[PDB]
Amino acid sequence: RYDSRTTIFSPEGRLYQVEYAMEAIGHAGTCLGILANDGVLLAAERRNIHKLLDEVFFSEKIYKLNEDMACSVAGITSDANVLTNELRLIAQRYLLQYQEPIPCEQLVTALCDIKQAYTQFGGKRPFGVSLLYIGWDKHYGFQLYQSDPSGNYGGWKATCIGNNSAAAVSMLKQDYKEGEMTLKSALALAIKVLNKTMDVSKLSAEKVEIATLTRENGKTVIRVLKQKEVEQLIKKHEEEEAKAERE
Amino acid sequence: LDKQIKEIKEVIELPVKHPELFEALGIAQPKGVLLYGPPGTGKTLLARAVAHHTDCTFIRVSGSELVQKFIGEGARMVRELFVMAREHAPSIIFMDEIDSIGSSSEVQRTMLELLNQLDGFEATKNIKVIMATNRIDILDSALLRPGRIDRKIEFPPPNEEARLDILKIHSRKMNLTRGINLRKIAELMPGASGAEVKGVCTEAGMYALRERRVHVTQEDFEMAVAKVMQKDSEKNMSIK
Amino acid sequence: TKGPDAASKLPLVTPHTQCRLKLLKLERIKDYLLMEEEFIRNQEQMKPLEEKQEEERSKVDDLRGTPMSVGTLEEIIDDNHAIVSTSVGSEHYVSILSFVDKDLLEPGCSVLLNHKVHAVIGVLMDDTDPLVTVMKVEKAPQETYADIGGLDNQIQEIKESVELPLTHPEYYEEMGIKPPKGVILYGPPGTGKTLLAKAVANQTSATFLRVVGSELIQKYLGDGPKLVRELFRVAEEHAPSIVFIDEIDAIGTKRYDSNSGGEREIQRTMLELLNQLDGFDSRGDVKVIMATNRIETLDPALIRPGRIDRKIEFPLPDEKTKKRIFQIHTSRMTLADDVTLDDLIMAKDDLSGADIKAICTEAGLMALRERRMKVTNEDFKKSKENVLYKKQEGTPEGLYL
Amino acid sequence: DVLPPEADSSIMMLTSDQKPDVMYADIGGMDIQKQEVREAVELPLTHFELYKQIGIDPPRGVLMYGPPGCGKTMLAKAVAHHTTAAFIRVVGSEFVQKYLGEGPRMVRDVFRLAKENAPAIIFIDEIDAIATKRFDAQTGADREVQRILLELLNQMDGFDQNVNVKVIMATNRADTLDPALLRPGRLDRKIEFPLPDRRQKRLIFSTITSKMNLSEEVDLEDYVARPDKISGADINSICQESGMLAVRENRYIVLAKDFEKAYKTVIKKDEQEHEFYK
Amino acid sequence: TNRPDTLDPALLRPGRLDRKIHIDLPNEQARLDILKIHAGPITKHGEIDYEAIVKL
Ligand SMILES: Nc1ncnc2c1ncn2[C@@H]1O[C@H](COP(=O)(O)OP(=O)(O)OP(=O)(O)O)[C@@H](O)[C@H]1O
Ligand SMILES: Nc1ncnc2c1ncn2[C@@H]1O[C@H](COP(=O)(O)OP(=O)(O)OP(=O)(O)O)[C@@H](O)[C@H]1O
Ligand SMILES: Nc1ncnc2c1ncn2[C@@H]1O[C@H](COP(=O)(O)OP(=O)(O)O)[C@@H](O)[C@H]1O
Repeated sequence: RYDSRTTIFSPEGRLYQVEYAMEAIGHAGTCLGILANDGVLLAAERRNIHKLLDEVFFSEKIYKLNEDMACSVAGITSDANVLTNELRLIAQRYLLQYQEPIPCEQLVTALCDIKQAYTQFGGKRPFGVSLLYIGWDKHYGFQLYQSDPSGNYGGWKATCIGNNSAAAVSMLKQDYKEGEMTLKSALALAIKVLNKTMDVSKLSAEKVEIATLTRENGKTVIRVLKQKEVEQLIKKHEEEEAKAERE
Repeated sequence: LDKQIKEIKEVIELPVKHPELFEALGIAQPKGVLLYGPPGTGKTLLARAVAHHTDCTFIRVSGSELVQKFIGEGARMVRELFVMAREHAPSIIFMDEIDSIGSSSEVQRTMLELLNQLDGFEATKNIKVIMATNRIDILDSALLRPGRIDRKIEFPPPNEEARLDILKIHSRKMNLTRGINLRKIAELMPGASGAEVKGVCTEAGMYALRERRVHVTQEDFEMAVAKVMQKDSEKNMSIK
Repeated sequence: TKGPDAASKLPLVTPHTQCRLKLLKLERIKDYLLMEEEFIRNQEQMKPLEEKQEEERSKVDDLRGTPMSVGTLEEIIDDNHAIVSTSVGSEHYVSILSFVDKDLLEPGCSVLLNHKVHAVIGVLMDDTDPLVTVMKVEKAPQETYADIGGLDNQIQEIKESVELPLTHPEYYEEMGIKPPKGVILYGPPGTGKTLLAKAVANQTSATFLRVVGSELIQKYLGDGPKLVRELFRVAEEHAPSIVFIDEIDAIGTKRYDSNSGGEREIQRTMLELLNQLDGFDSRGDVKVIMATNRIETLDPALIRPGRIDRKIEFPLPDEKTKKRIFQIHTSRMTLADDVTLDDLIMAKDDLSGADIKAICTEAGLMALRERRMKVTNEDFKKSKENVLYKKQEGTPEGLYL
Repeated sequence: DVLPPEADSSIMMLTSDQKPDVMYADIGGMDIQKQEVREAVELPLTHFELYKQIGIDPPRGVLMYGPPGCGKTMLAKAVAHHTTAAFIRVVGSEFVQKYLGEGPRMVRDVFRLAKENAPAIIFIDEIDAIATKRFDAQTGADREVQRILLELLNQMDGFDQNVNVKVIMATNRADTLDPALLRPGRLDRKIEFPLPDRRQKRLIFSTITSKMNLSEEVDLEDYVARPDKISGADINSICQESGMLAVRENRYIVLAKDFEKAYKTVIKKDEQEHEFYK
Repeated sequence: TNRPDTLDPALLRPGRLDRKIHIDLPNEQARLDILKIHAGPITKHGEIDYEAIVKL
C-alpha cells in the first residue's frame, strides 16, 4: 500500500520499507555479545553447515575492523561486505588524519549515518544488515554497541541480534550480573545461551564461533578461539549440566 | 493436555449444570470458547470427546458453510439454525471451519448476521459455542471480542512427556514385544504433531505386516520414525 | 396508530442485595399478580349473561363459510360487484354484502371472500408480512442507563436526539427546530453501541423496532426492497417509534459498480432504503438509529444530513470512564479490600468495556478455581494476563522513535 | 411401500460398468508402487481380519508423486479394473461460479454409496490448483478456492464417518500442498513415481510390445541400455509412431528402421532453445 | 482447427493427435485456379484475363 518507495510516509508516520528491513533481519544467523569487564566476547552460530563446504577462511561472521575493534554482522551478505569495507576505510581515514585510533562510538555513528542517508533518498533501498561492535579505547574502556538497519544504534552490556533474539535477551536479562562477569563467567553464560537458543543439540563445536577482545601490556588482543578451546568450554558446560541433575 | 480439558470443562459444563454457583458469584457466565492450534493437533478430537459426554443437544456444522452458494437464501446458516438450537434449551454448536465465514465480499454478510445473533440485544443464553481453526489472527476482530468469544485455548505441540503419553494411548492394542523403549521413541521424535504419533504407530504396524509377523520391534519403530519425518534442502539460497 | 412495549415489571429492587426489603418488595409484586390472575379467573365467572345466550353473530357465522379465502380488491363497483383476484390471478367480479361494513374499500388492500361463491366475507384483513411483525418487541431487556457508565456526552447526544423530542417539544416548537432524525453510532468493536441501544430500548415510551443489517438478502430477485418499504410503512403506522439497524455495513458499502457482473442487487436495496429514509414525500414521525463497526466504508450517499443527522463516536475508555465501567461491573459481586481496581486501570491501556466484563468474569472463575468465593488482587493479576493474550501487534518501532 | 433407492455415483456404480480394463501385470515396472498402493487400498477393502488382528486402523489416504507421464492415471485405472468397491472418481476440477464447495456434496454421496453397497475409493490428479497456502483472506473471489480446500480437509478428516473410504491424490510436486492436507491421519502414504530407469524401460517395452508384429530384427536392448531419460508416455508414443510409420509405407510388420525413426522423432527436447540460457 | 490458441502437449503426443498439417501458402496460382472454379457458375463474355485479375 504505502510501500515500494523508501521515501513515502504512511498516513501514521511509518516508513514501512525500513520496518520490513528490520523484520527481515530475523532471517539471519544468531549472533550475540557480552561486555564482561576486563574483556569482551562475541559469539555466533555458523549456520548452513554442509559436508562439502571447505571453510578455508578465518571466521565468517567476525571481522577485524581495526587493530582495536571488531564487529559481527547479520543480514544480506553483499551488504555485509560493503559495510565492513566501509568501516575499515573510515577507521583508517581517521587514523591518518589524527594519528590516533578511532573511538568506537565515532565509527559506529559514521556508519549509522551512512545507513540513515540510504533510508533518506528514494534512489536506493535501505541496508538490510544489523551488526554488533566490540572494542576498547582510552575514553571509555571497553564498549559494546549495536546498530540496526534503520540507522539507530545503542550501547549494551550484553545482547543478541539475529534469529531467536527474544529468548536470548530474556535469558541474559534474567541471568547476567553487572560488573562481575570477569570473562570466564561470560563465556559460560554465552555457551548456555547458545545451547538453549540454537536448535541443534550438543552444540557441535563447528556450529559456534567465538572471539574475545582483551587488553595486555597496553595493547589490545583480539583472538578467535580455535576448536580445542571451544571443545573444552562445551565439555565443561555439559559436565555442569550433568552435575545439576538429581540436585 | 489436561489443562485444556479442564478449561473447556469449566467453561462448558459448569454454566449449564451449576448456574447457582455463577449467580451467587454475581458474574455473567461465559459463552464463547476458541480452539486454535498452529498444527491443529487434537483440536476437534477434543471436540468429539466433549460431544460424547455432551448431555445436551450437540449441534455441528463443518461443511465449509453448507448451502452458502448461489441465491435461494442469504445467510441461511443463522436465524433458523439458532432458533432450532435454542428450541433444545441446553445445547452447544460446533463450527469446525472458523476460517471461512469471516476474515475481514458477499460472504461476510452472513458472518455479520452471525455476530449480531450471537451478540446481545435480545439474545438469550443457555447456548454455548466452540470454534476450531488455525491462525486465529486472520479471524475478524469482531469475532475475537471478549463478549462473543470468552476463552482462547492454544494446542501447542506435545512435549516429550505428552508425546510418550499419546504414544502409549495409541499403542494399547499394539502387541509390543519385551524390549521396546517408548521413552527413546518419544525422545528421538521432537516437534511431534500428535497425529504423527498415531501415524508412526500405524506405519510400524504396516512394516510388521509386510514381514507377516504379529510383533513390532524397536528397530521397526525407529524405521517408522524415519519414514514419518520428511526433510527438505536446496543450496545457493543459503545467504543472509 | 398503535402503542408500544409493555414490560417494566417494577424496576425498583433497589437494595440489590440480600435484604428483607427485597423480600418484602417482591412479595408485594407477587400479591398484585396473583390477584390480577384471580381478577380474570372470576371476571368471566360473574354475570352468566354470556352475550345474551347469543344473537347477531349467528348471521355472520352462517353467511360466511368456515374457510375464508383472500385476494386483492380491484376496481370497485357500487353494485357490490368489485373485482377481486385470488392468489392465482383468478380475477372475478363478484358481489360483496352480508352484515359487512362497506367503508374500508381501497385498491390493493387484502380482502376476504368465500371459498365457494367467492363473495366478499367482510373482515378486510389488517395484517402485514410476518417477516416484520416478528421484529416487533415489547420486552425491555435490562436497566436503562445505570448499568452503562461514563458515556455522558454520548448518552446526552442520544437523549437529545430521541428521548427529549417525545417528552417536551416546547423548546422545539417555540424555536421552530425540527429534532434530528438519524443517528449513526460507530466505534471499535465492543465499545458498547449495542449496550446503549438496549439501554434506550428499556426506557423508550414508543414502540421499538429491531433489525439486523444482513436481513434484506431475500433470495428471489427483486422482492427485497419491498421488505424494507413495508417495514417503514409499518413503523410509521404504529405511532411514533424508533427503528434500530445493527451492523449497517452490510447493505450499503461505497456503492461500487457491479465489476464482475454478479449483480448482487443489494445496491438496489440500499438505494430503496435511502429513498425511503429521505427522498420526496415526507418520512413522518419516525426516528432512526444505526450501529456499525466501520463507518468510513459506508458510501457517502447514505451518510448525509437529513438521513443521519448525528455521527456519534464511541472511543476506548481511558481512565475515568474505564474506572466507571470497572467498578460498575464489580459492584454486583463480592470483592476483597486488598483489591485495587485503579491499579489495574492505570496498568493497562487500550481496554474496552467488553474486556472489562470478560476480565471480571474470568477473575471470578479463577477464584472459584481456587475454591474461594472471595476474590483477591492476585486473582485479577492472573485474569488480566489470561484475557489479554490474543492481542499481539507492534512493528519493530522500539528503537527508532 | 417405500420405493428402492435412486440416484447414482458419477455416471453409475464404479463410474458406470465401464471398467478401465487394465491388468497389473498388463502394466509392469512399478512393482514397488503397485505393492504399496495395493497394501493401502485392496487389503483393507478385502479381508482386513489380519489388520484387526494387528489392530492397525488401516490408512485411508495415499498420494503418488512423479513427473507428468511416469505411470499414474493408468495405475488408478488398473485399480478400478481389479477392485470390488464402488469407485466413483467423478472429480472433474470444478471452479464453478454458482455451486461452490461440492466436496461434501460428493464425499457424503460416496459415503452414502459406501454404506449403500460397500466402501468406495476416490482418485484424482491435477488437484494442485486447490492446494494453495491461504495467505491473504480479504481479496474477494480469491478466497473461494481456500474455502473449497477447507471444506475438503474437513470432509476428509471430519468425523468418525469412516467406512474405509480411501482417497488417492495424483497431483504432485508437493510444495503448494497445505500441511493441513499433508500429515499422518491426513493423506498418509506418500509414494514416489520416478522416471522409468534402466531395467524398467525394458519391462515397459516388453509389456507394450507384447501384442505386436515384432519384425524380429529390432533389438529392444539397444534402447533399454541406451542413455537419455524417457517417461512411459513417451515410450508408448514411440511405439505408436513406429507403428504408424510402418503402416504409412504399407508395411504390415513394423521393421527396425521404423522403430529408429520413431525414437528419433519422439526425442525433441526443447526443440527451440535460444542458444542462450545454455 | 487453428482456432484453439492453447495447444495441449498431451494431445500432440503421438497417438491422440497423430500429425499436424499446415495449411499451404497460396502461390497466386492456386488463386487463379480458385477464381476459375468460382468463375464457373458465373455468366460472362468469356474474354476474362484471369491472370490479370489475380495480379490486380
Ligand atoms: N495427542 C493426541 N491425542 C489424541 N488424538 C491425537 C493426538 N495427536 C494427534 N491426534 C489425532 O489427530 C486427529 C485430531 O483431529 P482434530 O479434530 O484435532 O483435527 P483438526 O483440528 O482438523 O487438525 P489435525 O488434523 O491437525 O488434528 C485425530 O485423528 C486424533 O486422534
Ligand atoms: N462502558 C461500558 N459500561 C458498561 N457495559 C459496557 C461498557 N462497554 C461495554 N459494555 C458491555 O460489554 C458489551 C460489549 O460491547 P457490545 O457487545 O455492545 O459491542 P459493540 O461492538 O459496541 O456492539 P455490537 O455488538 O452491536 O457490534 C456491551 O454490549 C455491554 O454489555
Ligand atoms: N504399465 C505401464 N508401464 C509403463 N508406462 C505405462 C504403463 N501404462 C501406461 N503407461 C504410459 O504412461 C501413461 C500412464 O499415465 P501417466 O502419463 O503417468 O499419467 P499423468 O502423466 O497424467 O499423471 C500411459 O498413458 C502411457 O503413456
